[PDB]
Amino acid sequence: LKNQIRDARKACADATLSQITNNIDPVGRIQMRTRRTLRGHLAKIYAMHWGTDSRLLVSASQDGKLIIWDSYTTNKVHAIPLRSSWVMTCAYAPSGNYVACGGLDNICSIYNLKTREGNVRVSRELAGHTGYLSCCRFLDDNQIVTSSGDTTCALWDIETGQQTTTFTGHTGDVMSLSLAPDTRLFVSGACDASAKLWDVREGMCRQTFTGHESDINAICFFPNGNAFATGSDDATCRLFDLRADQELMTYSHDNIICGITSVSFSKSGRLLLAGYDDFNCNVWDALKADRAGVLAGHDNRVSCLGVTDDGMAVATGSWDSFLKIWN
Amino acid sequence: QVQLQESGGGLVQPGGSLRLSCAASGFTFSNYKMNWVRQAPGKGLEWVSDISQSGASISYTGSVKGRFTISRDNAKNTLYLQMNSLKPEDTAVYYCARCPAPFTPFCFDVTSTTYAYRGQGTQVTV
Amino acid sequence: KLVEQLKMEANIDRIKVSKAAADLMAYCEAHAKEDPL
Amino acid sequence: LGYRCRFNEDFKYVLLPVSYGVVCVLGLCLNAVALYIFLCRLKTWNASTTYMFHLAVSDALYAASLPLLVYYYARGDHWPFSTVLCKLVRFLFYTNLYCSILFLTCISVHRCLGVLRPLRSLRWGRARYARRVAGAVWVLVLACQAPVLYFVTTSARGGRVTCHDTSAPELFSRFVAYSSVMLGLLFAVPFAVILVCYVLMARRLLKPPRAKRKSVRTIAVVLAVFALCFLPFHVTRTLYYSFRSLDLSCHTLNAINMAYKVTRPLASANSCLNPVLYFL
Amino acid sequence: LSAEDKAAVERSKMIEKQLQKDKQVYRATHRLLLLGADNSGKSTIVKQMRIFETKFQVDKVNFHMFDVGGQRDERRKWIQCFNDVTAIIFVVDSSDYNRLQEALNDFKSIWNNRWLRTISVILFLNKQDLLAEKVYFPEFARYTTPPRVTRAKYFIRDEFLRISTASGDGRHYCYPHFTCAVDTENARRIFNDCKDIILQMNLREYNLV
Ligand SMILES: Nc1ncnc2c1ncn2[C@@H]1O[C@H](COP(=O)(O)OP(=O)(O)OP(=O)(O)O)[C@@H](O)[C@H]1O
Repeated sequence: LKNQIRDARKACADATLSQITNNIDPVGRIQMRTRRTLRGHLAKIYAMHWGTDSRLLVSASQDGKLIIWDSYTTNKVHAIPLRSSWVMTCAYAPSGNYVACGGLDNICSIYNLKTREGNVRVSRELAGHTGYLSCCRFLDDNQIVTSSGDTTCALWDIETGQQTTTFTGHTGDVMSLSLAPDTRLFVSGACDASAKLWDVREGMCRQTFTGHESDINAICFFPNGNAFATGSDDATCRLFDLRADQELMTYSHDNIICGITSVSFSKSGRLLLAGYDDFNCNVWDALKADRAGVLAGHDNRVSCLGVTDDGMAVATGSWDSFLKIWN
Repeated sequence: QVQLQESGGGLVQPGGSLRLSCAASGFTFSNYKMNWVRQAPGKGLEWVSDISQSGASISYTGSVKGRFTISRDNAKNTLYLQMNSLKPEDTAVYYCARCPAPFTPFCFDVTSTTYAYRGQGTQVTV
Repeated sequence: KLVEQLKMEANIDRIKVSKAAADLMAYCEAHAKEDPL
Repeated sequence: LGYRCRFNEDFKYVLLPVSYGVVCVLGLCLNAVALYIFLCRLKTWNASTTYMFHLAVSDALYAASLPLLVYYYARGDHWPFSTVLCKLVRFLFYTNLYCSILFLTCISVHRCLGVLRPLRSLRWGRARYARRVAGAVWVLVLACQAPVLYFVTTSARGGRVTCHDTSAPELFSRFVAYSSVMLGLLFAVPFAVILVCYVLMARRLLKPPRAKRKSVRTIAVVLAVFALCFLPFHVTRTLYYSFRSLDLSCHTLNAINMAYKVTRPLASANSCLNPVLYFL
Repeated sequence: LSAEDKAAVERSKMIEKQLQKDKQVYRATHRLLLLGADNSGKSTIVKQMRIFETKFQVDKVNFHMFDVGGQRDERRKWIQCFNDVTAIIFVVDSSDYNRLQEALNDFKSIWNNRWLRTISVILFLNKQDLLAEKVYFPEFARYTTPPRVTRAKYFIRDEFLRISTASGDGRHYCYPHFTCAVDTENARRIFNDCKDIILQMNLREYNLV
């Protein structure tokens, strides 16, 4: 009955985004410069996350180190040795008293920073997943949503240490997830060239979006929570609307033949920042599908990319062992 | 939605010949490397053929060379496996497979137990 | 499970693409003042 | 000019100025280019990159010292500027020469340890110690070439004054002893260790590979360039100083002056080509 | 220049000193990725010289091998983690001719991957005792040695080396070794071949190549 779904999606398609936004003033050529270069990690950066306080960020590297930086002063607040050097995700708690990570160990390890006269130690270890841990995001100090390479996502209880609900209907390894601003839903993009919208309370899939052509690598919710973007291996970013249940934009240009590693939006949502495997990053007009800027400062591969909560800066880590703050 | 649909699966004597054609849809045909994936009663997932995006590089399994010549049509979005020298040890299900990434001949995960960009398959019985 | 999920997700309240595009444009126009990038 | 024999140095004013000028202009050009790459378009700072940067700095300083010398040689052995400028020019000339020699030595020793000991040399951290080694080399060369400031003076013989390269008269024994000691310390040991290091590197590379013979070809090229540029210069300089300390015929002194002054352009050409061989 | 700020810079300085101390020992150790099929017997080589982590030291040089097997059979995504390994170890069941085609295709996909094109591969044809007693591919009729067990072992090695030399030039190399079931010297093999690999990178950064 997928033909009926395609017909229903076609029936509601009456104004393309390229047509309804053809009389909108284009933004200027976005020229951003590096402000800080973070130079303390030994090997390639794999992930990064921003603190809610918009000053502190955590990062992960191939050398099995978890460094918490002070972006204003470039000073390392923490340097946490991990039991496994193979990690791919970082999570900063909204309260700021916890940090999580994970990877090929298939375990989300949680580290308590605000200890009593003691260094940072592993507070908990969540060990119910089967495939490699791809992404994790704190809901609060006691709940964390995790995705892995066993084609499943799970919501955990940190105090008890076992899963509360599991989001099992998916094909291919789930590569990224993005929490809604209301924290009641989340979208996950996997390696089956599809993305799904999940309900945290109900534990069921409500929508599926199958516009892309290859493995989806990054996913980011729109600031109002009514849309999201997906960066995939087909060298194309696309924009999907939850209400319309169809793709709206396709941020694809010729001479781009590399996959998108990271995807993030600005505070207003006008700019879509996408990291690429062609050593550099791109700035996209979200409602015009035209290039607006390039962050060409990295040397090996832009693996992670995040925009600050207040939107004052964008931090992009890279495979050259350096993080960069842009403005 | 990446959809691959095959055809040309029917019972053939130890002699004779047959042809398989997979009709690709939902993606740009000419940017990807494609292959042929074999099954059998009570064994795993095999690998028969291979062709590049341009069509200038062809590789075969050691037991299919000279008998299972292939073709592709970027205009018609089709890929073929012309079967001419059949044997009774060829009863199989044939899936038309695809490399995970464009400009990428990795096809790292083509013959996996679960593969997203693989067709449903046609049973070729003998 | 696939057919059941398809039947569950086929009965949805989908709106016109023009309305979604207009809502995205309205949000990006309203919040463009507080975006320092 | 209390000398009995008069040198027929009519060849100099034609040979030395043009050679010094062309060497200085290329040297400045490609050394500035290489410094530009190192400081702008390169963030692979190994021990090799540190040593090569210091070598380029020394070559640039040498090429910057050359213009005053070509002016002096084109002025018909006349130095009307000052008496401290001559000392500074000779001091910087010899300091940059021996700094280039010692940094080529550092490059050779590093490469030898990297090739003969590929895995055990990773145990001890030596990439950060390259800056300490380079600073110690600079300090040692400056300390060893400090007596050149004392020895080199400005003296007038006839209608022209001269920028003495060797010393003032009635002090030649002290400088010949000092120059023998300096020649020993800063050439006999560095050239020998360069030779040993590159010979051992080639040997092993030759014991099995297109890369492992191209590297030996590059080793032979750089070693031959170093030898051809520096060994005849120092040998002829030592012979010239020794024969002037002794007493011989005017023709023999003229011939050794010929040989020393024609081996000087090779010593300048070493700084000329070092950038192309070691970076391009 | 406040007291709290000065304490923050002091703590960052201590952290950076510890980071330098850790960098001293991180570069002095070598990471090895262990790959192969289920029947390859790679764990036999693991236990002889000892996600499973195996640490052993040869000539005071520390090696650390990783046998990740807690994953699914779709490895096009998590294999990018092993990008800065010194070498990839491939273990092949040379005595089970049924699966040599899949092993050859696996090595071919490893060889031509964009994220593994600069990483050298050490090859171990493990089950050689079973191959000798035991003795598909139609090239064995016309193949000539560069008894028959020597022809078979060198023919499989030549298939692997043909795939290796078909596309990999000047960035990474293949090292075929003929492993046995009760070999006690594969530590020396891994040491010597990692030594050759680091020598090749050294020659590349020394501008000699
Ligand atoms: N024993 C000598 N006999 C004749 N002329 C001499 C003698 N010694 C020095 N001179 C002359 O004195 C000048 C400079 O003396 P000095 O030895 O200090 O410089 P140099 O080493 O010979 O070479 P240059 O003069 O180019 O610097 C030379 O031009 C040389 O001709």
